Amino acid sequence: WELTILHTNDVHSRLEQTSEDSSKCVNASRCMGGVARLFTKVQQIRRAEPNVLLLDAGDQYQGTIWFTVYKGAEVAHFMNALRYDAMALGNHEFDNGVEGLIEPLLKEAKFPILSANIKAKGPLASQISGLYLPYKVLPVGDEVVGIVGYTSKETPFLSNPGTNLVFEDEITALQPEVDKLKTLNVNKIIALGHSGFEMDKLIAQKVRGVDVVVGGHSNTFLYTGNPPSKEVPAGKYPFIVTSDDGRKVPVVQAYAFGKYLGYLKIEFDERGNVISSHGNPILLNSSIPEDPSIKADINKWRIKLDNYSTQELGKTIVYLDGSSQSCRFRECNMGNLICDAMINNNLRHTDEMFWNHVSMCILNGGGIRSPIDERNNGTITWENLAAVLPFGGTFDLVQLKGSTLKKAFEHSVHRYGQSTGEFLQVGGIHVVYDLSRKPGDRVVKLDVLCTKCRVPSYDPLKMDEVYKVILPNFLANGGDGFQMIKDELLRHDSGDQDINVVSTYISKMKVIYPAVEGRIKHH
Amino acid sequence: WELTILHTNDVHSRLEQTSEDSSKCVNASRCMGGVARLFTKVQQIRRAEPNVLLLDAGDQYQGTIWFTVYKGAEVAHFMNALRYDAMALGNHEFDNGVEGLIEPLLKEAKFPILSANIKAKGPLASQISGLYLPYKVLPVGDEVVGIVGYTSKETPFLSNPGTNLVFEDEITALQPEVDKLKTLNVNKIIALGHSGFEMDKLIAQKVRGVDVVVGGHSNTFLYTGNPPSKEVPAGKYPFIVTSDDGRKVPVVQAYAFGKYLGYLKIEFDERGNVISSHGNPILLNSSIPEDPSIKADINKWRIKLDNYSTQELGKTIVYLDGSSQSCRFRECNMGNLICDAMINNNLRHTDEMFWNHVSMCILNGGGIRSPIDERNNGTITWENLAAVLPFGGTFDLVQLKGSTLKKAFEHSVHRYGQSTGEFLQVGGIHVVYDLSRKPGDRVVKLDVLCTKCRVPSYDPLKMDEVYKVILPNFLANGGDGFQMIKDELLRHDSGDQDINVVSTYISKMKVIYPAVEGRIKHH
Amino acid sequence: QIQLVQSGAEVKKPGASVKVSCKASGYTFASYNMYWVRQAPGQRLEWIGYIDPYNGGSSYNQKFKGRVTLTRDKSASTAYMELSSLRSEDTAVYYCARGYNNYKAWFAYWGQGTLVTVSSASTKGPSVFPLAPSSTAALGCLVKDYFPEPVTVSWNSGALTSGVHTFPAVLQSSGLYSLSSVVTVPSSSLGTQTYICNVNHKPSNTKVDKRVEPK
Amino acid sequence: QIQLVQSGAEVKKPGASVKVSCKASGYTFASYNMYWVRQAPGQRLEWIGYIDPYNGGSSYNQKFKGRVTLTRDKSASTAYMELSSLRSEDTAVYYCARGYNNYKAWFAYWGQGTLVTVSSASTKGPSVFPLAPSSTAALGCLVKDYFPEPVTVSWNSGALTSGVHTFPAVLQSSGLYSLSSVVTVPSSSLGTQTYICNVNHKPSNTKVDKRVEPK
Amino acid sequence: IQMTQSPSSLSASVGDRVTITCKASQSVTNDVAWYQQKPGKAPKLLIYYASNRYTGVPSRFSGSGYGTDFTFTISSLQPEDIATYYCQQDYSSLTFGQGTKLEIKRTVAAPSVFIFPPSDEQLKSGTASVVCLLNNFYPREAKVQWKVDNALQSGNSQESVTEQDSKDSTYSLSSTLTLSKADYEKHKVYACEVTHQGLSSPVTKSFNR
Amino acid sequence: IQMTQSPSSLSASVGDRVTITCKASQSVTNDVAWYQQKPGKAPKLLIYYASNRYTGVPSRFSGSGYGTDFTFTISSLQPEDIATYYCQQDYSSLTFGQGTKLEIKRTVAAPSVFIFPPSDEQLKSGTASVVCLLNNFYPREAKVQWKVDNALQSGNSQESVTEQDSKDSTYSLSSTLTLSKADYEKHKVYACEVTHQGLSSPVTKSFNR
Ligand SMILES: *[C@@H]1O[C@H](CO)[C@@H](O)[C@H](O)[C@H]1NC(C)=O
Ligand SMILES: *[C@@H]1O[C@H](CO)[C@@H](O)[C@H](O)[C@H]1NC(C)=O
Ligand SMILES: [Zn+2]
Ligand SMILES: [Zn+2]
Ligand SMILES: [Zn+2]
Ligand SMILES: [Zn+2]
Repeated sequence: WELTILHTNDVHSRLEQTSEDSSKCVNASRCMGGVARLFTKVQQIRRAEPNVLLLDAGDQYQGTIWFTVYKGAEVAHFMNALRYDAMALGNHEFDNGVEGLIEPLLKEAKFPILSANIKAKGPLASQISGLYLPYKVLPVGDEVVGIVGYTSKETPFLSNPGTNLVFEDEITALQPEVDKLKTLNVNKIIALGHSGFEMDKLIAQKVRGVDVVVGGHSNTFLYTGNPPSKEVPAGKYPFIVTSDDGRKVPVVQAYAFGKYLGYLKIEFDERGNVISSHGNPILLNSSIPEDPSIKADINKWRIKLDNYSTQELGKTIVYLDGSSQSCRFRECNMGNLICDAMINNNLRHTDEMFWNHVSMCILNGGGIRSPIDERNNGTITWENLAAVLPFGGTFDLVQLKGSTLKKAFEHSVHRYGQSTGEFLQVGGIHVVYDLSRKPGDRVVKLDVLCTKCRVPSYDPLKMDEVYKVILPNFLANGGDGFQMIKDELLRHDSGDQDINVVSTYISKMKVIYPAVEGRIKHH
Repeated sequence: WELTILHTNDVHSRLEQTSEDSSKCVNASRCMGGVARLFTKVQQIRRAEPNVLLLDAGDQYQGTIWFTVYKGAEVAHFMNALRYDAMALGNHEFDNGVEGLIEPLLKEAKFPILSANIKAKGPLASQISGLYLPYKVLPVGDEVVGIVGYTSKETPFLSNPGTNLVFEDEITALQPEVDKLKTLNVNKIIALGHSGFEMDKLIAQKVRGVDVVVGGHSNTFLYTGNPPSKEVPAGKYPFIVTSDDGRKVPVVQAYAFGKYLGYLKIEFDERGNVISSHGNPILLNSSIPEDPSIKADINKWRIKLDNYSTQELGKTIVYLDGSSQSCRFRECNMGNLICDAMINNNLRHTDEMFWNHVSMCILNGGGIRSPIDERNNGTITWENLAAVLPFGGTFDLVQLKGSTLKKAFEHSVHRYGQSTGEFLQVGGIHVVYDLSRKPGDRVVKLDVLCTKCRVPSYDPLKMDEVYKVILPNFLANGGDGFQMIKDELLRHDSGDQDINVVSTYISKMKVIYPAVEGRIKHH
Repeated sequence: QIQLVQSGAEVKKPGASVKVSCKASGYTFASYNMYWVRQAPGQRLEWIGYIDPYNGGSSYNQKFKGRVTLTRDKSASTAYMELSSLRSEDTAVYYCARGYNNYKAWFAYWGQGTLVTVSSASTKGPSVFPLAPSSTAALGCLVKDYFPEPVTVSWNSGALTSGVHTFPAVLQSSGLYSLSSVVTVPSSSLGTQTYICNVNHKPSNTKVDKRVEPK
Repeated sequence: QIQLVQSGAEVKKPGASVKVSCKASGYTFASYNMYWVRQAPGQRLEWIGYIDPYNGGSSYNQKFKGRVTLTRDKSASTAYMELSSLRSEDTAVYYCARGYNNYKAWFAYWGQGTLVTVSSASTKGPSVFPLAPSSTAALGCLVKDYFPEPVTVSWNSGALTSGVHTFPAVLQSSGLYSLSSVVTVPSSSLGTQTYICNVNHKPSNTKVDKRVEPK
Repeated sequence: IQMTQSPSSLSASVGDRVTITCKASQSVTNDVAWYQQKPGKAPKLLIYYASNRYTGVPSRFSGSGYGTDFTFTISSLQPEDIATYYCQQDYSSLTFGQGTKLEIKRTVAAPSVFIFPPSDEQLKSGTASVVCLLNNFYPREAKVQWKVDNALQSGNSQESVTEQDSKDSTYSLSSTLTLSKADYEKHKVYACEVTHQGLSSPVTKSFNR
Repeated sequence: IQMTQSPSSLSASVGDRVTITCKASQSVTNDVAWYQQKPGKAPKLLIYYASNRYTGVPSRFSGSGYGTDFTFTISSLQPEDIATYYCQQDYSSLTFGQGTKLEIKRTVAAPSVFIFPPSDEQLKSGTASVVCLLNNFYPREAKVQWKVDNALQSGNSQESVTEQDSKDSTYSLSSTLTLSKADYEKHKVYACEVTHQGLSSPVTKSFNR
């Protein structure tokens, strides 16, 4: 018995076709993805293959002005139109709180929405009851396939789920559900979830009964053979894990932003055991035409978005690199741009002995969501910017001791290599890491720009000295695991809205050209 | 027989009292120097001491709007009003060519102007004949004192003397003149000149017959005891040289910009031998009142200058460090601003592949002639700027091979420590020096900003690669000894006027705050 | 508060068509599928079909292939159910229903129902007669000789609810229905309080208000 | 090209004052010191003083204790020299001069000079008589009995220069000067060429043109 | 897919645990729902996903089962539970069960009998309807017998019984004796004799034109 | 400071080396200048700083010396050099030399003698002036003697000699015999006898009223 697993993850409001880098589509002929093109491929597969399942591993929410305006109603509608069979909850599904998930996605979906490691409490228990499920047994031909969801244990620090949602460890929560499914005579079980390639590998290895793991979060690209685009594979497709009970469990992820469609053909024996697994993500390029009906629908919905696509903020003569492969790994010129705008906003004239009250900036790479292309006469529009900073947050002023900030830079890279959001971008700071060192001891050099000086220059960070830092409210609140900031900060003053601060600076500058200049160095 | 030598050098157009750092006087009560105050001190000394000589060791030409507008007529007039006894020619006295020296200064002076190592040729010989002299025997009481001039051998590379002036080696030219003076029964000889402290010591060491050396060029501050201002002494005042003929020869210099008045007491025996030497430069601070008659005169002359102070270009929140102690020794924030101004001017939107045709800038420190103070509500005027960039030059575009530019960076530091003008300020270049190394092999790291890239980032300099650099025409022409630039450049296109580039940049920016960020690093 | 309000009772001849309406309020009408089910006397709840009110696409129960047509007016937040070639077997209560969510058919929300009576018999209005108390006390109304069903009886515009017993209609031998609506009230209140039975019969447009008085 | 143009000859009684002017052109007048010197007959060039035209500050020769006052008119690029309590010893040619440079008094530039004649006597106009040739050939003019010294003789409005000998004036016993201006011309041109001597004497405003003819 | 409910009908006392079953012709996973239906009303959703209770439904209601065998329970039977319960599957298409009518056992309650004479307005049509009301009684087993004078009627009259009361848990019965105007205006004393478990002797209620 | 010029007066051939000296009372270092002055003109700067030649002055003019002893040389005497030369110091105050009149030695040239009778216009004033012209001669050493008829006059007559030249390098002499109208109108033949090195015998030129 052969099942075809079609899967997406981390679509992040990429409803329309995009450029190769996921930014706004300019030259349509070189454009990729979008729900209208995905529909065409999905329909073609359904016609050729007898047993098909279309799955989403979370993070459909947040990414472009589609989400800013439609707040999840476009997700429900277009996922229903593509006829998804199931969806696991990602972290960004809580960006607008529980209420923003329940309405509209949970109530409007025509497919089950899953987690299992999310437990509601207090008044929420009855309010969310039956709207999300730990698993769902789905009929596929003459057979049944159990799908069991999971969401990152880290979601309370990455999004806004609130206090009445408890995020249990994934492996601990999954084992009883899979065990229960086997007692209800379900022998083919898919683990669909949003926790990251490392966790997916652990689920495959530790949760007895899981036939195949379909993941997300880490934007992991896996491929068998020579890849078709700019993405570099982290491993083969599928990634084979050997379970503690001695079974070969395939692990799959389909990169992000609907560029690729995950495709995995599994051959199962009568007892529900995986005999073989093969496949590859399908590059959704201009060769695959967009569905005319879905395109007409996307266009109907695109009208309410157009009043933000106009007015030029300024120009850039350089490519603004807001790609996660860059910003979550090393110094990125978009990072330097946003930090330069952050410092520029806080220029306050007082005291002869201070050139300015604040010289330092820190920004997590997980906060930078998109690059901006310079090739359409270098124009930067509000829309272009709204894909980079979509969260509607503020850039705040904090008082931090040198030790707190040193701990912050250690956290920044404590698990470097997993494409996690905590990697810090900087302004008025020159940091040097030795990643070959043990976590908690990777910062080898940390120099900061002076404030109590007439000529600003870099001096080494002092542990007992209190420094003023411009930083997003998300980090000030202990987001991305920056608990030491929330706990040890000496003062916290809220500032201006994130997108406004960067638009104002782009407008003041008229023509920008940020470089990667050595603010962050490794070895 | 007792002699009191009063001396100035490198006044560089500071006719009016200035701020402690040489820049425009704001808070008059904390202001220093100026010809009106110098007059008062000089007049006081002449009344108390019987045998006084007031000498100037060159570089009265160029420095402020006073020279831009009066082109040497203010030098002649106010040096005549202070009754200088003699002046040696400095390298900056040729900034407006031979014609700019002959008129106004040479023809209007009421004192001898001297050199001895400058020989005129061709048509110039008769035109300049008797206007400058190798030496001048001056009556001082019942005695006579021979004053023999000298000017830096390097003047053809530092200024515009033209082709009909030959600059002989100082020691070779001085020996016959001193020898001649001794035959005319002149036993007390002063060597007054503009070659630098190192040369001044060599003159005192090698030229037989020199009783005292009064120098300039290197802006050398010598002091005995605890100094009265921010200047750090290079040695005691006077600095004593032991000649090759075994004689003790006092060597003096009085810093620069008329802040100090060099004061040296000498006692000679009947044979004209130095039997005693003491003294120290006098700090010309607000305690010494300005002469009312000279102040009324300066004010009459100041009216024609008020056009350059009538408009704010922009603001600075930081002190703009354009002091030679910083810009000729290490990375300075004024150097950074000018280079950033330089690259911003050359933004040409042509082609993809290149983000901009040029990313690199080089600026000799000797080209930065003043700091800008941020304490008068951060205002920058055309006047403020005209003291930083007074030469009326252009910022040109050149094509240099990596090797040519590596040689350029070696020349920048080949004799580091003498306060020479060839130290380079940069933009889009990250250089590292090991000054403990042999000259010509001091550059240890040289990374350059890319152009054929969409995201600018630093990569190591390739010797055989051709790079586009923004640079002053002075350097493009082989100035400050940058012969490898003139000789090896592949292309040269003249650009905009230096001062205009920087004001336009300040006006675009509105509020500037350049830092010292690590463009230049030592060990 | 998520309410579904249906068009009233219809009486149609065999062969005719019927169009039942369903007006949705309390939520975004176009965003959820609308179900149609029916309940025939002693026959069990039967699915008719569902419609996506965004595009008008529907899925129908095979039993009514080419007989039922599901439509909607988006601007009016109304879903229509049209059943043609009416058979006597279509005499049922027609319901529109919506799910707790758009995934499963767990009908948390229902319309009041619409009785469709398929008959060739002629529609007749009831004759309302009072049931006077004989000297705690009972009085009522006799809703005699009417066709078809239903008939609705209220006591004092609908506010008198206690002690009210509106008996099920009985089919006579004439092919007409006879109904009785009775109420138990204190004997002490017979010479002060008034009792009016409000009989409505939509198919014949009969609206009779009868005064019940002694002896 | 640097020019210095002086006032014109003066005749003053002993005890009077005299003010000689010097107009400078070709350079910035206010930027260089202007010197004054005098040349008395057979008494050697004597320094009077110098002035800084910028502020009017002057250094004077001690000999002229008081008496001499040096001034200027900046707007007119003119320097003035006023000598008071005039003595017969002040009968000299007064010069204004400026050095090649402002350092030393190497007088590269000089004014034409101004003759000042100090006398208590009376101004008298000359009587011009012809010196007729007696039959290569010579003829002239006798400029007799004139007290004020400045006189000038031209032959035919000033362009006949060859063979002209205007003899130095001699003081007679009357206190009046007697001058002779003679010219050698070819004998052949006596009956085909004219000779007119033009005698000018500024202090008495005498302008006599005399025709010299034979016998 | 067919949904078969057994017990089909059942009676239980207040406070009892009531269990009703629904059998699916094939596996329906947990895709089962339960509804409560009262006479003139639409069904109310009680349980969905075989065991998940809908919003305000009381904790004494519960559901159980997976593929084929389904269960619904009332752990403390209340008079308000008087209804027909339906099971439903939404696995393949959509089918419902044929129902389970729930009735409650109560203590014996005697009917309060009333006689209503035909109105003068009814004597226009030419026929007379004389109704007998048996108000709030338990059980429903009740005998109504009409006497025109002393003659027992056994042709005319039609009975009608209300659904059990939601509060009281009693039944009400209406019997309507129909005669023509002439046949009615012939006899004098019309009686309605009532026999029930709550009545010691058959109670008769009469009137005379 | 006094500047003393010896030779004081000179005569030399075209084109002989001419050297003239200037002695300063004290040391003046090299603060000495030389000027050339022609009769009706202002002095021309020739040399400054003792040895430096001013612009446009010909290379045959030179100066030498340092403090006290100064020298001025014309290496090839030209007829245009006919002038008075002055030295000057600008060391202490400003003093000049008393001059050196330069005259040129030429070959002997005889004077062309002319006699002019008194004009009729002159006989109005009551006095008669009879002039004798001695045109272009060298040397200047010439004897003019008046004869009334034929008595030698030794009271009246006034001599006047022109400055040398620029081309010819000769002198011209004018002698004017003055008598009253009556004294003149008494005698007949008035003569002017001329004795010179160029004349073999004293040449006499006469006229008669
Ligand atoms: C789409 O991708 C496939 C796989 O790399 C490739 O063969 C095809 O040429 C691509 N089409 C376009 C239009 O780039
Ligand atoms: C001027 O400087 C001297 C030291 O040379 C110091 O004693 C004096 O106080 C200073 N005056 C002012 C006004 O700073
Ligand atoms: Zn994501
Ligand atoms: Zn995620
Ligand atoms: Zn200088
Ligand atoms: Zn210099």
